[PDB]
Amino acid sequence: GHMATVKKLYFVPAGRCMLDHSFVNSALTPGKLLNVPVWCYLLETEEGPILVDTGMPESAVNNEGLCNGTFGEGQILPKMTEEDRIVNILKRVGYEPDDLLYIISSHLHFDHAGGNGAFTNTPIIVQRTEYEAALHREEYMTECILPHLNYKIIEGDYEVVPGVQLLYTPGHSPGHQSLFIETEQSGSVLLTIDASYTKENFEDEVPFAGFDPELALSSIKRLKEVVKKEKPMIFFGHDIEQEKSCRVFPEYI
Ligand SMILES: [Zn+2]
Ligand SMILES: [Zn+2]
Repeated sequence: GHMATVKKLYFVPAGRCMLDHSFVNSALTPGKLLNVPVWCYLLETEEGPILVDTGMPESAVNNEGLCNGTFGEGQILPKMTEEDRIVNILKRVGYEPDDLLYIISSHLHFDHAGGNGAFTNTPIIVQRTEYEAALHREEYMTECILPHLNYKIIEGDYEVVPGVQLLYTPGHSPGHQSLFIETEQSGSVLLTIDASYTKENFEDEVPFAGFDPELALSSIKRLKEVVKKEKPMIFFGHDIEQEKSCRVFPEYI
């Protein structure tokens, strides 16, 4: 109870998503799709296992056309098989939903909270501003904001357990949050999540898809201050190049 660090941080592939390249660089003219990774993260901690995000909804399985009839039509195409349903991922890894200590929702976009309905008992940690936006903004799916789950609504920065900190990073979505994790093997790790899809969104401040790009920039600024102080390893949300060098399950950091 001694532990200031998490035992293991796993990067867990949870399917993929086609995004128009204008999502990763808002200046690009639409018309080329990128097959970007979708992630969830598994933390093995002294208090129990913690899952960060829950993949895509069952409606996306074998259904690349999910975003027909919406703003995302032809620009967002989920790449999800039956194997990528979060319960299946978890079962292969070694867990059932009720085994988890917490779920952390970085935000409620379909590629992060599609699986939330699987977890009916586990507290789901989500920002108030994200929860309230999800009750109306139309980039949100029904599946991402089911009414009777055990939500643990928080406001701003928050310590989940020792070694697991949430950093409020709104802009990509109204209540987006990133993670700062201290691991036994690696020390300080910053999971930007979608506060930057790619390394150039972060380092070069290349604009990318978001609810409020001005806020997204300030959140990036704030992360840069944390980086200056902590010098962490930094992992981006939907980065095909960085993915190439990521250690992924069963490897951990
Ligand atoms: Zn998102
Ligand atoms: Zn995302």
